[PDB]
Amino acid sequence: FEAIPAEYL
Amino acid sequence: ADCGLRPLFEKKSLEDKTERELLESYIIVEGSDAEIGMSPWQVMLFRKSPQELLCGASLISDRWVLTAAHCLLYPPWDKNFTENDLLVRIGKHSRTRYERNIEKISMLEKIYIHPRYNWRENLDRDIALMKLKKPVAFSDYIHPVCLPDRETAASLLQAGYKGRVTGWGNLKETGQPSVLQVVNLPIVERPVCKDSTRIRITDNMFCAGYKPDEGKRGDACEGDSGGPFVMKSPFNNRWYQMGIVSWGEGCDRDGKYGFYTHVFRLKKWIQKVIDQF
Ligand SMILES: *[C@@](O)(C(=O)OCCCC)[C@@H](NC(=O)c1ccc2n1C(=O)CN(S(=O)(=O)Cc1ccccc1)C2)[C@H]1CC[C@H](N)CC1
Repeated sequence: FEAIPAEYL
Repeated sequence: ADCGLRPLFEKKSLEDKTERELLESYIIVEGSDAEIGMSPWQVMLFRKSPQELLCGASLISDRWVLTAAHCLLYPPWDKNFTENDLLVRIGKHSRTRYERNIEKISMLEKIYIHPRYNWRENLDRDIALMKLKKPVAFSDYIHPVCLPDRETAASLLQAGYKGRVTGWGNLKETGQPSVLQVVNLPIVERPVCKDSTRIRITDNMFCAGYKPDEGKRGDACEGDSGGPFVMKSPFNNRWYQMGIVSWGEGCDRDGKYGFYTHVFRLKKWIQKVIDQF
């Protein structure tokens, strides 16, 4: 999985 | 509403590559790659940490996602996810890449599970609703599916009629696709469904899939749970979500069928939650 935007994790 | 009419197909009077198969019958293992915008209501349930695909789901309005309760709560496997454990990814095609400028990620505000969900015995009433923190904006790739009314359920939910299942689940029971997969499957006679399993089946479920003799095959598999089983109404040409991928013994085994939550039978509960929250 490609890292998703930090503003969610 | 504007539900069930896809921006890239119905709105432009374009047909996808296999919808004819469904309409001709009206009277994911062994599936194929979905076309872009073919299931704009498809949602991915994604775990924050570790990052992984948990289940499928569907968009039924700007704020509401529908999925299987067992995707969130299944005590036998010590499964019990809360709002803060999950993210919904909407508008996706690729299974693993972050689709910049295309997909939208949302946090959950509230999770509602059917009060009489039967995880102890047979997954009866395997349904849950999730309220998004903020409304999602529709686009060519993001659009809600319709929920059936009594009359639509009555004329479409018939043995032999084909519905459609989509998801990013495994391709074999025994890898994973790069893009969303799609497969069209016929609804099966209740007797045949009952006689294929030792599990007690209720009126809140229906099964689908090809019989060993039919030559064709296909089924949902791991990673597909919670996703939509849809049919296209020949009357108004809108897409309706008739079922939710619930359970199945293995994937695509001869003599076994896929079981789906019967959305219409539980529609009253759906309306209550939304009208109340
Ligand atoms: C579905 O994809 C899922 O939830 O897993 C996603 C993993 C993400 C990568 C999955 N559904 C289940 O596993 C479901 C949940 C409880 C168990 N099942 C079953 O399908 C089968 N069992 S059982 O214990 O074998 C029999 C049973 C049935 C009902 C109640 C109790 C016991 C329960 C998939 C599994 C593969 C299937 N073809 C599609 C759904």
